[PDB]
Amino acid sequence: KSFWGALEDPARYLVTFIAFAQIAAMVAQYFSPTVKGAVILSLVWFLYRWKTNVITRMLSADREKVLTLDKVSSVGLFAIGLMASAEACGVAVQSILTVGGVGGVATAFAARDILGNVLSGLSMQFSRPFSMGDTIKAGSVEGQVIEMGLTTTSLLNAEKFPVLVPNSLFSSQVIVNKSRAQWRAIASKIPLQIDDLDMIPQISNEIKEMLRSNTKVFLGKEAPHCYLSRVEKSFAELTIGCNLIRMGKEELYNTQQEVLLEAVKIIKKHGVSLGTT
Amino acid sequence: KSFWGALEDPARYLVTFIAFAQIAAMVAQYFSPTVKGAVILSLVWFLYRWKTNVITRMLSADREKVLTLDKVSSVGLFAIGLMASAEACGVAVQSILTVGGVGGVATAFAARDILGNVLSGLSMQFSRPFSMGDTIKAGSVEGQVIEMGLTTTSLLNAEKFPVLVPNSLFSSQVIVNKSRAQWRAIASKIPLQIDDLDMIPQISNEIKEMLRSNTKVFLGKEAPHCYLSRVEKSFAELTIGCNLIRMGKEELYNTQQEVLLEAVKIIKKHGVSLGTT
Amino acid sequence: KSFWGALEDPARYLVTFIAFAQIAAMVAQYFSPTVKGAVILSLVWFLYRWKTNVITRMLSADREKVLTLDKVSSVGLFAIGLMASAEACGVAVQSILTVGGVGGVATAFAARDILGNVLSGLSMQFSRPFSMGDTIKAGSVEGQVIEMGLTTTSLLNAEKFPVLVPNSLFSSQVIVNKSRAQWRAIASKIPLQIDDLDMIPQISNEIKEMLRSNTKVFLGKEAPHCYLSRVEKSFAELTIGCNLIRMGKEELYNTQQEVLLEAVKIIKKHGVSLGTT
Amino acid sequence: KSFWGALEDPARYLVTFIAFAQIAAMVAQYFSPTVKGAVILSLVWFLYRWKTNVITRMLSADREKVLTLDKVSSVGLFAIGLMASAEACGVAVQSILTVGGVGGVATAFAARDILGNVLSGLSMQFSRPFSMGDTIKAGSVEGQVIEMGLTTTSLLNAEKFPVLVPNSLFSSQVIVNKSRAQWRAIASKIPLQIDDLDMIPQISNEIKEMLRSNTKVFLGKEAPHCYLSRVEKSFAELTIGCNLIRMGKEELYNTQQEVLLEAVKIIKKHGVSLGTT
Amino acid sequence: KSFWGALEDPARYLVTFIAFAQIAAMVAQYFSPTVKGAVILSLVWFLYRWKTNVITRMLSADREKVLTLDKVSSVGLFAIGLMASAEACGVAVQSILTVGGVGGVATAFAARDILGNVLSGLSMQFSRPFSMGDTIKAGSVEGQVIEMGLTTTSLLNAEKFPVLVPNSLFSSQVIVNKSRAQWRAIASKIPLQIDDLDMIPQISNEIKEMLRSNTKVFLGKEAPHCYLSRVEKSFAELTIGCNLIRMGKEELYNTQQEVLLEAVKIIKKHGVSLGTT
Amino acid sequence: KSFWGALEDPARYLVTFIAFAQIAAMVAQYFSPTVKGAVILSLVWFLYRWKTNVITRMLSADREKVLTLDKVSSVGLFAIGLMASAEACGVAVQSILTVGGVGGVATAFAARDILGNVLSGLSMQFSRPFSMGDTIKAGSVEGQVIEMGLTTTSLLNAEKFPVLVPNSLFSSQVIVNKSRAQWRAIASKIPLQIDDLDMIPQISNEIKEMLRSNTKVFLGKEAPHCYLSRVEKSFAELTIGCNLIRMGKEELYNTQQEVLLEAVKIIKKHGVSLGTT
Amino acid sequence: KSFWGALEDPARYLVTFIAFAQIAAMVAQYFSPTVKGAVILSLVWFLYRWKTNVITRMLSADREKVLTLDKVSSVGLFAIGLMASAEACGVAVQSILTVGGVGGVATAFAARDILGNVLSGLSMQFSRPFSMGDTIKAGSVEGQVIEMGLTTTSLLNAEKFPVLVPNSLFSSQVIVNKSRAQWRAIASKIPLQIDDLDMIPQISNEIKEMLRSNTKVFLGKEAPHCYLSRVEKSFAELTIGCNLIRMGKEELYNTQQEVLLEAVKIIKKHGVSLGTT
Repeated sequence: KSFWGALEDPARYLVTFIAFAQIAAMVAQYFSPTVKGAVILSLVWFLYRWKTNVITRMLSADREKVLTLDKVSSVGLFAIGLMASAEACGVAVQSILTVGGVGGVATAFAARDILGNVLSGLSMQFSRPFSMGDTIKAGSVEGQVIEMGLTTTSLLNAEKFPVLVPNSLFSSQVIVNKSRAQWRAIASKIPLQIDDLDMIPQISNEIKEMLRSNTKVFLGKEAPHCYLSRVEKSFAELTIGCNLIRMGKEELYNTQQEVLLEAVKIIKKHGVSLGTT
Repeated sequence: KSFWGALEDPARYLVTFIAFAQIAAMVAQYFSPTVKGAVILSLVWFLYRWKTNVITRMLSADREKVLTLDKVSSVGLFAIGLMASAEACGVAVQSILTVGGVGGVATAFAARDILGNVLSGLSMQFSRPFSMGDTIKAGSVEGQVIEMGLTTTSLLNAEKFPVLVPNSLFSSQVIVNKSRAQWRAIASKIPLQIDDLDMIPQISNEIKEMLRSNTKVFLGKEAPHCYLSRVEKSFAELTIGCNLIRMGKEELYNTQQEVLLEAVKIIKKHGVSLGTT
Repeated sequence: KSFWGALEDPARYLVTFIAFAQIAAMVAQYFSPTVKGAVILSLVWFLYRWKTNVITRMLSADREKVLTLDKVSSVGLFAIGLMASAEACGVAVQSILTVGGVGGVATAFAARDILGNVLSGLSMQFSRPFSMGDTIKAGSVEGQVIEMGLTTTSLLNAEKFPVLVPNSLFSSQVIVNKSRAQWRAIASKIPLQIDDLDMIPQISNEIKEMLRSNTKVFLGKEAPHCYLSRVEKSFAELTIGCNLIRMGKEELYNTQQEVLLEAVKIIKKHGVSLGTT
Repeated sequence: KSFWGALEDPARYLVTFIAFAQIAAMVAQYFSPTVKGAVILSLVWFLYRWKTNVITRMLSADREKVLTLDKVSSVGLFAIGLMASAEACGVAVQSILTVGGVGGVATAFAARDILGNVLSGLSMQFSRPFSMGDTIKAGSVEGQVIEMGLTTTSLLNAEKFPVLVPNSLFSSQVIVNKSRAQWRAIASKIPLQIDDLDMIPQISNEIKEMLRSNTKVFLGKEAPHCYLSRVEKSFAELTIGCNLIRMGKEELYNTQQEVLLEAVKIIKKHGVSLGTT
Repeated sequence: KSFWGALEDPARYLVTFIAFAQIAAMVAQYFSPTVKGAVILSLVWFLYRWKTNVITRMLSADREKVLTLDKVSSVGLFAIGLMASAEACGVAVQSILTVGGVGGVATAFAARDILGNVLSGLSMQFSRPFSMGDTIKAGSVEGQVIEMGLTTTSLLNAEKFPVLVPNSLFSSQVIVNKSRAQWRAIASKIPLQIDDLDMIPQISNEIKEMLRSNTKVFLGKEAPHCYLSRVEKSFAELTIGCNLIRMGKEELYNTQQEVLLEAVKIIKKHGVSLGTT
Repeated sequence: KSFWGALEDPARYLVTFIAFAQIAAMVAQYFSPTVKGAVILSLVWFLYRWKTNVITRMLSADREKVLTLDKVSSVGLFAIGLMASAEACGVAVQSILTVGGVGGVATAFAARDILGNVLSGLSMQFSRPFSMGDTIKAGSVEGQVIEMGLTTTSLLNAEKFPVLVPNSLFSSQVIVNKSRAQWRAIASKIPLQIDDLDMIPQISNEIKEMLRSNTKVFLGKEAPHCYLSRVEKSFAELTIGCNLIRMGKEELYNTQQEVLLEAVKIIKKHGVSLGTT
Repeated sequence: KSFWGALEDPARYLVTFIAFAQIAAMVAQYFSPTVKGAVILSLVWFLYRWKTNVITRMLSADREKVLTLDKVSSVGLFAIGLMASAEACGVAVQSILTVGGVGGVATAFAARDILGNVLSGLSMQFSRPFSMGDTIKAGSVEGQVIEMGLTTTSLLNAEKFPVLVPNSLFSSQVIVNKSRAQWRAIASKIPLQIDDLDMIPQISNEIKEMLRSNTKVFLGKEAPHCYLSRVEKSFAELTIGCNLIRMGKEELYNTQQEVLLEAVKIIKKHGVSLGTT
């Protein structure tokens, strides 16, 4: 019915048997082998009893999980029970133990991925690299964290599909956390159709001025830049860039578009025109 | 005929032999080695009997599977039977045990893929990453789940061919579940042939308005966007995007086409024309 | 001459020697070491006899295979015979056993590919992923199965060359079976030179109608689609697709060509013309 | 309450039990097995006591970390306690020890990544390859170091997102330290539309002169170069380059732009014009 | 001088020593250790004698191979001789045996490639994937087999250079045998400049007729095909293909050219012209 | 204070204890276990003393390195001290030894990279592949050697940044030494716009003559070449090349430019003009 | 001074000590442990003496190599000496042996590359794949062999830089030997601007005739070919090829240029002109 009975039946059987053997030998002397064999067989029987009542108990309340557990647990204890009494009796100890050992690391290397996922899940619960809702990018996958488990994490990628990442990928690869950034950084390239480069400096400086007198820019770490990155026949390329304050994602788009339009306005104000890549 | 006879013949032979040896020694004292050898040889014979009857029993009802099982099982017990009585007799114990051990992990590393498939099949029956009929994408393969087994899953890919994926690929790679998405997300790029960028803001805003007053859009998480992503000589590129409600797959196509046509309509309404990439 | 003599010579020699030793000790007491050494050396001699007669017997009936087997078997039993009597005599047991053990897993890791091929061949005879004549695609190779063995499969690829695939590639990679498909799926893209997109809907719908009133289409799972996938200056791209009934391979080509011609006919009927990618 | 009680309860119980057993045997002789079993069980109980009070003590002051530690520590000592008394009692020693050993290296190979991160963190604290604030580039990631830990380093990449690099990537890959450079090096390519190559030498030499009479160049290691790298129909390509003094990052941009403009000025002074790639 | 003397000197020394020790102990009792030490040292000396005589014998007839063999064999027996008498004497048995064991698998993993080549050479002599003169393609290499060895195969590639392929590449990769094909297969694509697609069917059918009334085609498995694979503005693409009978390599070229010219003739007969990709 | 005291305190304690035990047993006989336990515990205490004195001594003179060493050394000896007295006392020997062994190779495989770096550093100090100042190229990295250590080498790459290469990359990859070359080799391709190929031979020969009558060419190994590599409509491509004497890096550029200009001069002298790729 | 003294001091000390102990026990009986400890410590001292004398002897004649050897040898014998007397004394045998064993395979896997290089160097001295001066191509590297060692080979690549290839790359990759070819093979493609393909056969045949009546062609294996590989609007592509006799490298260039010019001559003789790819 419970653990109490599952113990008190084998315990009483074992005490009965050893008390029998004691007065079977006192009034040919293999008390130790028989007693050890009885102890081994009795608790093999006891955990069989305990296993059955446990997986009968939660079947008395996620169902195929329970018999998957039942069958896996039955195989496991069949294995150990066979090993243990083969060792208690003394018949073919090293042979059966060698078979069991090679089966064990067969299973132990075949299960390196499940174990990797579990151990990496624990390591992640220690050093939290992200939390629920953060937009992360792990190697090839990218999205919003929607579920954190022990063997897998669940993301929502750019097409708004739920992705399932095994947790052993967060220990061998870098993780980008797009939700902990304190300032953003934009950079673009504008092509110019220009032959009188004598006004590339002026334009450049003016654009930088525009980027410094613009709200939503961050002048704390790096200054806005706009330099000539390559030149060609009636062609030039300006590389613009700056840092922006911590903003949302529609405001980032609006700021990018606004900076681009103001830069093109400054460019066309000096009589220059855009080029063609 | 059954397990009963397959046990009662070797058991009676063994009891006969040990009872013979007892009065062969009472009225030179190697009772233990001979008794252990008899026990080992008798149950080697007993499982041979049990194996033969079991694979004769289901041959008396998927046939080449049965003798594949028969031959594999015969090799396995030949191996263990040889190890066990070489150990019971005492002749060349460590030599034969070392040979058997190196053969065992030869086989145990050669079989890492079959074991990986089986263990990953079990791990998947615990943490269900998909179910029958879901459209998944695992690494390089993509399709509808049509069969779930213990060592392989079966998909139906985009050309409507049945693919057979070994289950050890669902533990080391990410799984995209295209059937559990609750809202979709579309994004496109429209090129414009425009020289007066002074009307890029207006157009943009109007398009966003259109995307918000459109049924089948989802205004719960992110707002529709339409920003200028790059500019060029009489050329510009608008990046449009939005989220859509949970819809089928022909309605997704219809909505994409409709959004694209309405956007081009708004663009041409402002006197702008499409560009050429 | 046979197994009978190959056993009855060493067996009689061994019985003679042990009977000699018994009355050599009865009328200095190392009966066990000498008897075990005699047993080990006698059956080493017996399997040497058995090996020679077996590979002389099938040489008395695929010939270089036989002496390859002869030499490999001679090396193997030289190894085990050396290990076993070094252990029976008692001279340098652990040294020679360690040498033999490191040689054994040297050989056991060097032979991981042959063992992988054999074990995967067996695993495939259990879970049949294809049969003789099927057109499969395994990773990088594609063709018709023309031979199925235990360590290799033989295909006939697209240039009609016989390919030889090691069977360990069918356990780590996905297998596409192009001969078990129950319906096909075609998809194409048509470019249009169009400036009045006001007739992209009509055209689209008409094409879909054509794809539904066409025999050899399969309306069981997905409906035919034809949507606008991208637009450009006097340019548009229609993505067409449908499912087809289970048909041959020349009928698939004919149906593709027919669908394409009918679609272009519908397109040109509305005054539109094809574009240029 | 503390370590003192957690030791003095099991120590007094053990001393009581051994003193009982001594006069239980003096006035059947298995003093050693029972005493060793008592010692093993007593300190198993003692560290259980010590573990509970330690993880109750820092729960009496970063909380889910504490019970993660509690559960992991409970599993670990359950394992060792089971192994140790199975060995003290003598029941199924080698079987349980083999099970524990295969579980141990299952866990020891599954945890190769966490251990790699920790050991590489230590190795890095010995041979410091960078310090806080340096701009490094490790394999595929690049940014400013913002945090140095034992299992992970934290960078700030080019988009100003915090990246989390596992420390086992700094032992197998090269590390570029962009903050310890003592002089910079710029190089560019200018295309020329020229048919009279008789003035390619002159131009070249003049440009080099310009690069040597420019402040912010470093004439310590290599001389400025400007050579003809390939020629074509009315086309040529000059490859320019030089070293610059240790400067900031906006001054590097300004110097690049200035050198490029001066070079194009020299080129157009000789009646040559820029070409088109 | 020979094996006879190389045995009869150590054998007589050993018999002399054991006969001395017997009457040294009969008229302090460590007969077994000294006798085992003498046996070990004597045959260590005997194989040293045998090794020297053998590699002096074939030096008395490919010379640097002989002393490479001499030095390697001297190192090997120095190793085993040291292990064996350290074990015979009894001084530091487990220490020296552990050193020797870690050296052994250091060497046994360092030599995985040579062993792989040898074992794969044997596996190939069993399942012959090609023979001398066949034109094979193994992974990245392609050519005519000009030599088959035990650790390497020799090919003659397309530039007519001798390539040396390690035999461990024929067990992990697919092998294409271009000399066992029984029929060939050609396929080409012809672009058409056509606006009246109403004659794409006719042309197609006519071409197929041509491919069936052509000798050197194989109508046993698949029928000749010619279908429209994609269409464009005044552009179309016909995909032609057929099977050819088993022919040489200049006849294959001639047949390809002939089929192509006849197809273009049929195309231009219907007033169509070739297009431009 | 020093090693002398750190030894003479535990040595005197141990001698005192063994002298006590001797007359505690002479006037119950477990002299060996207690004496071995005392010896083990005493030198565990002695190296603890020695370790503390050593890492206190160099803290009395690169500081965080010292306590990193202190903590690592404390963990290591805690481990060995626990193993050694668990083995001396006799309580749970095999259990604790198995735990320690699986921890040991966990650490021994986790530290394969640090050990690889150290061993490869030693191997490099034996077979010197480069020296300080040489310009090497190892796999993906290239630059001037500026520091050679035991676990890492330091380079200065093309952008003049200090790179840090782990020394285990110089044992698995090829190393190009650009500072030990004794002659250089240049090669270029010139396109020609030519329709009368009847003067391709002449031009070619003339160019080769020019390359042989040029100082700074090396006529020791290979002769200068200039051949027609491919032809096209009013287009041809000459492939030129030669060897140059051992020269600097600005002289190499000057020689390349000079050879190119002289070749174009010869080409235009024959009425030919350059083509357009 | 030499090996004689380095042996005769420890040998005389050991004989003195054992002779002392014999009459210390004859007139408490631990002769075996003390004698074995003395033997172990004495030869530990003897090889220390021998090591110092040897690396002092070649320091009395490539110097940093000598102390690198000295320190490595001192560490190694410190290790073995510690293991051996810990085993001779009997204090913490299995603990120290386990530590030494895990250190040993840590070192034995960390040194897999050096051992791979050495073993592959030996394997190459057996099966010589090239010799000094041959032009080989191993995987990604190509050049003339200028030095052959035991752990590395030295090449001279196409830029005439000395490359250093680890010898473990010649056992896992294919080796192309460009110096053992007995005939060469050239192949080119000529584009034609042709609309009347009725003269593609004639031209083709004529070209083949030219290739057969040309000296320096090899008509032993394959015949010269020239076939139409693809056609297009006023465009065609002829694929030409043949085998050439064994010639140098400037004669190969001359023959290529000559064949190309003669082919273009034949082409233009038939009124055809070259096309434009």
